Amino acid sequence: GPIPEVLKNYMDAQYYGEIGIGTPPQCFTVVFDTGSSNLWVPSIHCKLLDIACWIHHKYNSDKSSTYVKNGTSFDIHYGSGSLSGYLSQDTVSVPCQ
Amino acid sequence: GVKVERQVFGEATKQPGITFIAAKFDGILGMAYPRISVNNVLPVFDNLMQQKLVDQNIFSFYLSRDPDAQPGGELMLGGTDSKYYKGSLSYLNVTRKAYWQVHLDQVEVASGLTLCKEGCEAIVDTGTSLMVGPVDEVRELQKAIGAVPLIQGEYMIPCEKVSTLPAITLKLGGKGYKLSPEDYTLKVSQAGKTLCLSGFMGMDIPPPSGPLWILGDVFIGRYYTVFDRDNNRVGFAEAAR
Ligand SMILES: CC(C)[C@@H]1NC(=O)C[C@H](O)[C@H](Cc2ccccc2)NC(=O)OCCCCCCCCCCCNC1=O
Ligand SMILES: *[C@@H]1O[C@H](CO)[C@@H](O[C@@H]2O[C@H](CO)[C@@H](O)[C@H](O)[C@H]2NC(C)=O)[C@H](O)[C@H]1NC(C)=O
Ligand SMILES: *[C@@H]1O[C@H](CO)[C@@H](O)[C@H](O)[C@H]1NC(C)=O
Repeated sequence: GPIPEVLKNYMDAQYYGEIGIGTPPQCFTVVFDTGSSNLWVPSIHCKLLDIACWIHHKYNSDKSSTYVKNGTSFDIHYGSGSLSGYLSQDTVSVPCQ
Repeated sequence: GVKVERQVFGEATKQPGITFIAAKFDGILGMAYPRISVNNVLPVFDNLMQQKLVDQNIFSFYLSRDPDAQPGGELMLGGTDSKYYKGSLSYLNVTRKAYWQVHLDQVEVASGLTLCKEGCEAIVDTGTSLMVGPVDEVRELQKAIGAVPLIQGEYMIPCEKVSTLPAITLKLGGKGYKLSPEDYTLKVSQAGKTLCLSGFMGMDIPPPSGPLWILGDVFIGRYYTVFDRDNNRVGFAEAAR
């Protein structure tokens, strides 16, 4: 049937829920964003310059049996903010558990 | 739950500037059309559809507008959730299948100012907190309600003034969608102080995508929203209030 994904609300400004990436699933909080079409999360391979990465959850491909490498570089520009990295493939769980 | 297999996604290694530093969330899961996917990566919901993991290819948002409420919201994949709306859904067709883009007939401040007077294009965007409109029209709007500029197209309103502001109504598919001052203003806190933010931000989106108004969390909070990929339409019902 339909799958409920409960969301948190921070200050009526950020709404986000938990998903899983990998086998077993590594949990991340994401904005389910109807104004964009890509999924991304921080990498364990993030640059030391990336302060945001220091205090968010990081995906480790080595710990996932379903990971399939891609490696193609990406850059995404939103109205508020930008990021870059590389692509990967894995199973995404909603909710995380 | 659901397991979407073979999903392509970004492993972020650089995030310049400050926008992701203090964000509560780790990442973004985009749910618009494939047309605006960077690197043409097949989106999560598109993969979910291809893998037939739901029977109806629709998804729906409830967003609570009391910041301390539990639950904060719900995304329903493959259905709508009657717990969170009253009455029937009213639908509009998607115009441009890229964003969730629809025709906006007009925006009217109750005291008389009309924006988007002959109709315009808008998108329905869960990933922005505020309503967004053209800089010049939003400036007129903010003057009508007595808000004053803060920074980067945002405006604030004295909190003691909020309860006597005029309602603002967006006309979509020929129906009026009223926002009370309480709906279109947001409490913000920093360092033990409270202020009231105007829920409309001024921002000019250039052609070819723009100009565009954005129905953000301010709107979706009052009007439970259904995104329908089978019929390429958006549905609104009054949220639980
Ligand atoms: C298609 C994408 C490459 C990108 N989408 C967005 O910028 C809108 C999206 O809803 C983001 C989500 C977000 C949430 C939290 C942190 C960061 C990002 N909301 C976001 O950036 O919200 C700020 C105000 C909304 C304006 C968005 C459209 C303006 C065009 C930008 C250039 C082209 N890019 C875009 O349109
Ligand atoms: C990175 O992933 C993309 C998809 O996001 C791969 O390209 C797809 O590959 C399959 C099979 O080769 C094709 O049927 C699709 O049409 C491709 N789609 C697109 C949009 O390119 C790409 O090959 C992957 N790259 C690497 C190096 O693994
Ligand atoms: C909306 O879209 C459907 C399917 O494309 C179409 O049959 C219908 O005529 C459209 N409705 C309006 C009001 O244009």
